[PDB]
Amino acid sequence: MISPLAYIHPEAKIGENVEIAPFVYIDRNVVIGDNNKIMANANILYGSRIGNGNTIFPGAVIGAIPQDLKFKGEESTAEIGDNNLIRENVTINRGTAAKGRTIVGNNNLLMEGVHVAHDALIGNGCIVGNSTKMAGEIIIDDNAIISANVLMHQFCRVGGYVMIQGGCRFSKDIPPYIIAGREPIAYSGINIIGLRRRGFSNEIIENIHNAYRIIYQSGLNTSDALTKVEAEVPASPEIEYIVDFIRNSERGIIR
Amino acid sequence: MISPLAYIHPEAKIGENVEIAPFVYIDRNVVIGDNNKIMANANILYGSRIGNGNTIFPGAVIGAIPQDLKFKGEESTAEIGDNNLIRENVTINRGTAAKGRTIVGNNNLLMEGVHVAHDALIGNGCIVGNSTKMAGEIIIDDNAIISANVLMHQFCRVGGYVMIQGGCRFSKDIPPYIIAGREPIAYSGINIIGLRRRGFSNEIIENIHNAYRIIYQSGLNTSDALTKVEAEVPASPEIEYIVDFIRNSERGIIR
Amino acid sequence: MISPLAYIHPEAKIGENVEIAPFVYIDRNVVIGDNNKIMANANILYGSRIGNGNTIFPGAVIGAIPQDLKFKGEESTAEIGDNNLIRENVTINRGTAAKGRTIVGNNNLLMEGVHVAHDALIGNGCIVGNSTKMAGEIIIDDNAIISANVLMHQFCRVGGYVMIQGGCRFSKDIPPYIIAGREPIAYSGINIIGLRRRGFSNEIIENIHNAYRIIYQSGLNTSDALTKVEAEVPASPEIEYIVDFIRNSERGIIR
Ligand SMILES: [Ca+2]
Repeated sequence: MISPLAYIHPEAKIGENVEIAPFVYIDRNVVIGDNNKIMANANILYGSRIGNGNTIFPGAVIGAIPQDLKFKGEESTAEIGDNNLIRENVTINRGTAAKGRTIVGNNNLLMEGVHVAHDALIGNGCIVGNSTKMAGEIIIDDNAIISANVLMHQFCRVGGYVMIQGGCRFSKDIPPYIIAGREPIAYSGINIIGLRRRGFSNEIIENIHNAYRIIYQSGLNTSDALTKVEAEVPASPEIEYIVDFIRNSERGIIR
Repeated sequence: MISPLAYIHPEAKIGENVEIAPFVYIDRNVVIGDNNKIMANANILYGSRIGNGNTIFPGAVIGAIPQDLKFKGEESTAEIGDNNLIRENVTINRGTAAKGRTIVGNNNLLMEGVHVAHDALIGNGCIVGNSTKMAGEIIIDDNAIISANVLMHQFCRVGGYVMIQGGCRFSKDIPPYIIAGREPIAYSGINIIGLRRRGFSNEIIENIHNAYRIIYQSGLNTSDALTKVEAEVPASPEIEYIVDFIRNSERGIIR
Repeated sequence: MISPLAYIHPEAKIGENVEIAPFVYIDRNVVIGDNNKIMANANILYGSRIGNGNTIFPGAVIGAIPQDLKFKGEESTAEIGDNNLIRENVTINRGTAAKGRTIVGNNNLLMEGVHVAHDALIGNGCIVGNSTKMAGEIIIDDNAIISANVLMHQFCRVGGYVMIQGGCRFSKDIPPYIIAGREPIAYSGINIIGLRRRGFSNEIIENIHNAYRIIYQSGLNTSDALTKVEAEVPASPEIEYIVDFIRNSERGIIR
């Protein structure tokens, strides 16, 4: 199960039923949980923390030092949860003093060449397409779908159930449930496909749609739009999430 | 020739005059032909089928399972033909039940970081630039030139002798002999450079140009344009290929 | 310090205090200087020349043959200077007969997946973001900052102290001190942040700004603009660099 042609530092903590292929390099100050599969030529570096049930494909590199030139050798981690699919040449750098922990949650698919920068936060249930780049200290909420070659600027946040189209770039926040596409990036309606596929009622889908008509298509400023959403759209946790997300947006939201 | 620092599963079938560098990982249920060069730290996984005369550069990964979450562990292959140049960190995933075979033909250059998704089909004589992403079940016809960072949506088809400019993205078919560029992507004239370089007569080049003036610049709908091309452009296999390609286009063609 | 699980050709020349991790592959006709750190699964190929004080991250490939099909097996090199940070899966191909040497200077950061094509030239003090692609025979002057997923066409040149925004592409030269952004790419003002951060006087910053108002915003052709800059902007090495760079631009400059 553990190949003798892997290099595993004697201090690495490794759980049960872990398969490690040849030419895997595992450093000290590494924690790996149970039921993991680490394929050939993958690299698990100082500071990595890996949960249970993951598969790490060839050439992935977890835990390399930040690409941030503000990094000065401080202790930090790079972490993934459970049941993730970490594809070929995915990079997850460890954190900086700005936070200290780069964290990926559970049940994500990070397609080949995806980059997760220092102090970034990915939730659960996300799909991130080929060679998408998540810059420093970003946040991705649960259940987001991001296509390939997307550029997510530092400190941005993506809401749940968003679909971001391939090749888009953005430096504002993306509120929950929407499609974001075009250049420059833009609100492009609701992720009806994703929501239907996940079992949301047609009624809740229509409410979400109506909230975003108010927000984007009624000529109102943000405050007034959110007031009107609160007054006129049948309330539900989905609608409150839209409102709270926008109302507290650190960067502002995309157009 | 075969390095003792490679890992090669005893069941892998390997042809003659095959050079295998250190830290290459070759699985079972692999077929490799004659006269291949597999460089250091490359990965040839379960289900790979490799022809003759190829060079596989460091960090390439052939045969990993689909990135498609519809994959359920079905048997499939990832295949390349003869005389290809498979550059650094190129990924060619094996197929899904949708087809079962990811296939690359002969005499292609796949530049570093290029991704070939499950069930994709590449023909012969193609050049695909750095980190271009070919999504599920795409088709690339012979002799195409695709630049870097191109995003080719699932189920699309690219015709022969096209040049696609760097950074473009598309979700319709690209008909043969054209330049496709800009954002949003657009017909941008004929690949005169490529056609001249390959020895096409000036007369045939002019006919191709005239067919596309009819198709794109005459205000006609697709049917009427193709009717007029058939009536007015001196017929040749090139012109019939343009017509047939558009007439049977599954997605429609780009603007 | 030198891992026994590395492969190092007996002819490779390796300096003092060099750390080499497991699964590193080092060819013959390689020169490596002092105080280098080469991490796991990196590849240093025939023709590489490495200076002092660098760190080469996992999966980087230095010295592979050109991706140029005009290459016919001629001797060439791939070179880096001192104190560079060469991140995961960075590719630096060796040269062709067009020049013969791919050269990277000192004190650069090349973020993961960056490609440096045959005969390219990078100076000193540059930062090049994730998966940026530098095509054949490009030139990057000192102190440039290039974001992620940038596409730099063959034979282009980037001036010092430029900031190029993420996802941009260009096939003309970028003159010194500017921000280049949008699609299509465009002059987007001065890199005031970068210049201030590096200690340039407010007065010199204002002069640079005034030269570019003349160049881009006064309706003058290139010659007349440069004449007026020479006549009206207080002269300094910065202003002479702007003028000389544009005046001798091989491709023309971006809009
Ligand atoms: Ca790699």
